[PDB]
Amino acid sequence: QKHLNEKQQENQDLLVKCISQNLGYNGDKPVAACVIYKCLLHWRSFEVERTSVFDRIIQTIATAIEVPDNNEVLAYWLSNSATLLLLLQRTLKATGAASLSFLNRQGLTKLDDLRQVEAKYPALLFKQQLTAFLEKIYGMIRDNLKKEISPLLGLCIQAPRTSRNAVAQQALIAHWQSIRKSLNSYLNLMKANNAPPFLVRKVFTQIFSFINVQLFNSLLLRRECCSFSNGEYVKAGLAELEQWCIEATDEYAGSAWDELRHIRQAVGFLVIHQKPKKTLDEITRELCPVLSIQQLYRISTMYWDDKYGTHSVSSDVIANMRVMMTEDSNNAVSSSFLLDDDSSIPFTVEDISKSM
Repeated sequence: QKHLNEKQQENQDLLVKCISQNLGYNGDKPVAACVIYKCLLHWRSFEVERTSVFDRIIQTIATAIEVPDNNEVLAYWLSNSATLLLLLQRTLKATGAASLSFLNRQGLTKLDDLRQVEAKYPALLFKQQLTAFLEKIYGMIRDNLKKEISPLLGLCIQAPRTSRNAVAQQALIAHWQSIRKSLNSYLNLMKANNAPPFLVRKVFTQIFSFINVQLFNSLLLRRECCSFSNGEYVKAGLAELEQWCIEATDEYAGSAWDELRHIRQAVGFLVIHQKPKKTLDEITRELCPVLSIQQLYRISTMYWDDKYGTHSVSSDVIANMRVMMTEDSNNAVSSSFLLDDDSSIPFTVEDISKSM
């Protein structure tokens, strides 16, 4: 008789209520992912041809993250989704086209050495749906951080206009420190939720990409930002962000510092002494090897200085830049001018599993 459909709904209703609560962590392992996995392994839910269990897990995570100020619940479900997908990745064998007081017997995060099960269609859809939610959650954490440091960069770029004394300049240096605090908040929130360092390395690398774009684009498009004094101010800012990368360490920072290679080199140009004495070859290969000719030309021709009264690169250097741009223009070769950030998903479930 169909008294199994009532016991199965009761069991699913139970799991939903457990994973709706904060189950926190045991050792450095997310508990909800381990509780979910074991129930599905116990019930053999990976081997059933039809079931609601997977849908209800997805609905629970979906209902949890889609609330206002979702940073804590997002960091939580990032760490859990990553661990659950890692287990699913090493468990579910592909089939078809692609070719609650039983948990008291042992520790929740201590799991019997993973054994492969030939997953049925509900289970293969779940891995795909859970993958999509990891990417969505990752995206929301990153984009939430972008939205928080966007207004601070907004004030960093307005520093020339804000300076219509040393106190006023130091008040604008504080904005770089405000960004460093926001970076550390999200770092500590993901460390508290034992987010796999690999995934955290991606977030900050993609965020420093965003910073590099916002600052470098303002040099190209804002005359007032293309000055010696603004070169000094930004160089001060880069020292704050470099310090954050050292404190965070390469384990959590990744190559976030190397994502600023454009703005670093551009600022390196703006502050260099005796620009008129420099050759085009020095500028393009010793100072700004990552910058395009079209970028250098804009910076070189828009450069001004009402502080030290220093001049730009020589007219002979600006002449050699203009010919190179018509050379490239004649070949219909699209050259880099404005930068764009990395808003892509920079990982696959295999990459996540390959590490840790």
